[PDB]
Amino acid sequence: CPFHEVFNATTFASVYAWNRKRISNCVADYSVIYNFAPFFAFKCYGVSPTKLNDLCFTNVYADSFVIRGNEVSQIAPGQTGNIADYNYKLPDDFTGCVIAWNSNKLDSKPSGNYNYLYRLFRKSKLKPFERDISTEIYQAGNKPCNGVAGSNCYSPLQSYGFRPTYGVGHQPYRVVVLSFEVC
Amino acid sequence: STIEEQAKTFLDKFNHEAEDLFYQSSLASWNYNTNITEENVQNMNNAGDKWSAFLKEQSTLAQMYPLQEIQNLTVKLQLQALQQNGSSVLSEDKSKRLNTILNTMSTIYSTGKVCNPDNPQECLLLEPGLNEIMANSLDYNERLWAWESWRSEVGKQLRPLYEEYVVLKNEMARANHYEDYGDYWRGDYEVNGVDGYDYSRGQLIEDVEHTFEEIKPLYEHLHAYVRAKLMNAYPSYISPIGCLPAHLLGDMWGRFWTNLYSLTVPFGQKPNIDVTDAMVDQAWDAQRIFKEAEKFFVSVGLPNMTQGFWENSMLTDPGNVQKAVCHPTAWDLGKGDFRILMCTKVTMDDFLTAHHEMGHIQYDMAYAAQPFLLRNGANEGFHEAVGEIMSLSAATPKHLKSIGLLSPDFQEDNETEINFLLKQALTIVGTLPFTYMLEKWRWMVFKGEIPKDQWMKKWWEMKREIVGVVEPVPHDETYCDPASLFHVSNDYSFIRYYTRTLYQFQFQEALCQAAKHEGPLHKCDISNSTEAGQKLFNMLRLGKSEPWTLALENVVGAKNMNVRPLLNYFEPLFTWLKDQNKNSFVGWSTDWSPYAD
Ligand SMILES: *[C@@H]1O[C@H](CO)[C@@H](O[C@@H]2O[C@H](CO)[C@@H](O)[C@H](O)[C@H]2NC(C)=O)[C@H](O)[C@H]1NC(C)=O
Ligand SMILES: *[C@@H]1O[C@H](CO)[C@@H](O[C@@H]2O[C@H](CO)[C@@H](O)[C@H](O)[C@H]2NC(C)=O)[C@H](O)[C@H]1NC(C)=O
Ligand SMILES: *[C@@H]1O[C@H](CO)[C@@H](O[C@@H]2O[C@H](CO)[C@@H](O)[C@H](O)[C@H]2NC(C)=O)[C@H](O)[C@H]1NC(C)=O
Ligand SMILES: *[C@@H]1O[C@H](CO)[C@@H](O[C@@H]2O[C@H](CO)[C@@H](O)[C@H](O)[C@H]2NC(C)=O)[C@H](O)[C@H]1NC(C)=O
Ligand SMILES: *[C@@H]1O[C@H](CO)[C@@H](O[C@@H]2O[C@H](CO)[C@@H](O)[C@H](O)[C@H]2NC(C)=O)[C@H](O)[C@H]1NC(C)=O
Ligand SMILES: *[C@@H]1O[C@H](CO)[C@@H](O[C@@H]2O[C@H](CO)[C@@H](O)[C@H](O)[C@H]2NC(C)=O)[C@H](O)[C@H]1NC(C)=O
Ligand SMILES: *[C@@H]1O[C@H](CO)[C@@H](O)[C@H](O)[C@H]1NC(C)=O
Repeated sequence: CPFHEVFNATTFASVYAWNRKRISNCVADYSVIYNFAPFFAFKCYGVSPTKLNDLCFTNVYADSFVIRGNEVSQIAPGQTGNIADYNYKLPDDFTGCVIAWNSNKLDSKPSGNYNYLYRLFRKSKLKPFERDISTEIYQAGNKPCNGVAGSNCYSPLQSYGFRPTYGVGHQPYRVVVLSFEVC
Repeated sequence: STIEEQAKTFLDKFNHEAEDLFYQSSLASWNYNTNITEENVQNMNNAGDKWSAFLKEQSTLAQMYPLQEIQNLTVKLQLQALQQNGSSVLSEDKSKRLNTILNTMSTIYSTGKVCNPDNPQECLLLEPGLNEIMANSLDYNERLWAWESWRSEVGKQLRPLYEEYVVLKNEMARANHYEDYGDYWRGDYEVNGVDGYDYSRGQLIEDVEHTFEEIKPLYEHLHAYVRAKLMNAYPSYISPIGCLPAHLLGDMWGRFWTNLYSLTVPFGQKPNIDVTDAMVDQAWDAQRIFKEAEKFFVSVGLPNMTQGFWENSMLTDPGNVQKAVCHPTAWDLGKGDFRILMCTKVTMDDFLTAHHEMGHIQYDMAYAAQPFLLRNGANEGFHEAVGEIMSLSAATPKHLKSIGLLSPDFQEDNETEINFLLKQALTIVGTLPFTYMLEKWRWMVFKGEIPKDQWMKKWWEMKREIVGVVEPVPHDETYCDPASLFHVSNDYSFIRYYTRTLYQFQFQEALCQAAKHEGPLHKCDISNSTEAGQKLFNMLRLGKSEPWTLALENVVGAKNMNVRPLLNYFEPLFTWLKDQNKNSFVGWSTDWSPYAD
């Protein structure tokens, strides 16, 4: 299985446009991630974490993105917040495994790192498993803005200010969510 | 589609754009405060002015949501704290003039000089050399010369500026519907729209004048004692039924009396506890102290440190060339970053300042979940009280005989009890009359009750009436004595130093009632008792979200400030004092004067 090609890319994508890599029908060896790193967060929800090697299904998907620190607790079935409503929502019969680990010394530079966005203004809450790449001015008032920044018409894409001198809870964490539905 | 929904949509684009633009300014200021170089000054001023301009633009933008239709309370609090025009409501010329006179006042206060009448080439500033003579000397004429020359040659320069700063500030406050500047200052203790916790600005005054009346029966006895003792260091200068001359008090103005302790110590044959040799002869470094403080704080139930505080904080003084102004502070750079700055040594006073700073840090850590505009104390007086009760409790013999500094037995007698209580009273209850009086005078000036041809007369009348000191040389209406103070010249509020001193003690008598204390109040500790930490953290995590007269109820059980805990804390010294003045005359008459001859 080609897992080391998704756990190791030089850069992940931001949350508002996550990266989805679908796995084909081959042999899967999970013994490399299970003994990979500290793994600040690793929770399986459907499958047996102690028996993973004994089951297999048709298709598995690997989504990947980079979120803030204290927001990993929102990548879970049935959560609410600025991340699991406008950017990435998990259904209520989820079956994969959520894994997330710290990446403070690789994605954060002094004087700011403004290349990891996250959309926080959407007219309607996201339906399960849908992404959006729109960059239209979210209009809050009653006056047409025709597409300029101003008053009651805000731009929806805003960037993280990742820096190394942060406390745990704002350092950039990397998340790789697996979904199951190969052996 | 409402005039309320466009409030939340706007506060979210401001609670994320400010928490990021504030970090730049704060970090750039830290970079200068611990490494004083030339380029760092401009690197800090740039980000500072950037953040200021951003706040100004957001303020002039947020005037589109009328506060009269907002229904939620938290968004109302945020919009009201962001909406206030503040200054700059005047014209341009007026604002320029005000800024110039404020800078001139600060400069004149900082760099004044007064020399000798027999050698005019050896004059001293205020800070390094004048308030040292006023604090360590013992000769009458020298103290008198200092106190008179500091007001005759630096005071006379502030009157024609104060008589204009008053009018400018009055106009700036009347252009915001406040009726004077004193109302603007009291506008911090204002609470509107809670239905059970209302607090109008006009009541604050009353409250003060209804609690200071309960302190006098103790301040009078303390005053009579200090006088009956001072009359043995400068004989034939103090009369037994008069006031104290305002230059023998201990410093330039008489704010604290703590420099008098060498003259008026009750039992001068018992050295009060000072673990400064046990700390040194046991190889205690500048880092073990903070470990002990963190252990004490984790004992009661508050969280550990953040692991970003041990790597970046500057606990030790950088020696060879890193010249850094180190007045001990605790920073809140934001985004989960908390640091401490203090050039610590291994003594006792720093062992308590460590606990004070860690108290500030625990407070700033608890409420880091609220929005940006609500990260502050419940009012302007909670912060120092929370930071002070910790150091108040971390210096009791029961504590220092369990940490290890003191002997395990250390026989204790009531004499050291009296010693410590008096050394505390000469600083806690010795500064309440002065603070109350100065604030009353400033209010009565700003409101307009004292015409500008009666300033010095009313000031000295009130000093003789309340504090109990008398001027040693007649002061006419050309001088200006109140302006010779730091908090009066640089335009700082002063009422907080009178509320903190109350709040603090209340908190103690609350938490010690949870830890189930037994003895008197001043022998109490809140360590090893988790209920105390829980009761305190129930209030720590609020910030300015709720009105302050509610967060005070969660820990005490009342609604307003009180004064029973202070007298309950000082009861032993009181009972001892009332049996020391059988022959003297408790009280003072306002007729005697050191020049009435
Ligand atoms: C992810 O990439 C890093 C480097 O890009 C890999 O680190 C290598 O690990 C092997 C085995 O320990 C070493 O021999 C190499 O020297 C390492 N490379 C470098 C540049 O230090 C890492 O193994 C990759 N992860 C996976 C799962 O393949
Ligand atoms: C304190 O500030 C000075 C002035 O900026 C620093 O001195 C230079 O700092 C730059 C910025 O990193 C370095 O590139 C230079 O090499 C420094 N010069 C010298 C002679 O050291 C100084 O580094 C700062 N203090 C610390 C501890 O970094
Ligand atoms: C408007 O007011 C309501 C309550 O008056 C706030 O609701 C609280 O919201 C926080 C965080 O969203 C929750 O933790 C609380 O449990 C809520 N309270 C209740 C009683 O449910 C609401 O947050 C306010 N609006 C905004 C924008 O903060
Ligand atoms: C804050 O200051 C402004 C002036 O800078 C006050 O006056 C309003 O300013 C806006 C902006 O130009 C005008 O559109 C309004 O017509 C002005 N008058 C009003 C709103 O009555 C504003 O009133 C001040 N607000 C507060 C709360 O002090
Ligand atoms: C707080 O509680 C702790 C634990 O109960 C106390 O620490 C112990 O105190 C006893 C008292 O003699 C010592 O024998 C133990 O050696 C201590 N434990 C350790 C690990 O040293 C502590 O003394 C209590 N502090 C106060 C002020 O009551
Ligand atoms: C300290 O405590 C002792 C008793 O422990 C006090 O001594 C008594 O004081 C009264 C005062 O009139 C005498 O009548 C008793 O005879 C004293 N006892 C003895 C054994 O002489 C002492 O007064 C206390 N001192 C202070 C300052 O509190
Ligand atoms: C605090 O830190 C100390 C030292 O690492 C540790 O022993 C203790 O368990 C920690 N407590 C908490 C609540 O984190």
